[PDB]
Amino acid sequence: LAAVSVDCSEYPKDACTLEYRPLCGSDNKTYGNKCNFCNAVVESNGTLTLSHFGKC
Repeated sequence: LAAVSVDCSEYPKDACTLEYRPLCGSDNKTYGNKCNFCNAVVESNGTLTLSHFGKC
């Protein structure tokens, strides 16, 4: 059932990516890059999980 996830076990990071990669968290949280998402994960005590890739 779409069991994937991006690396976010090194945040918060003092940088970001220029590339564009839309993600969709389990909370229906759509992000632009794994950078923003990662920040969301760490921000969410690292409880936030990636539901899938690309815009929700």
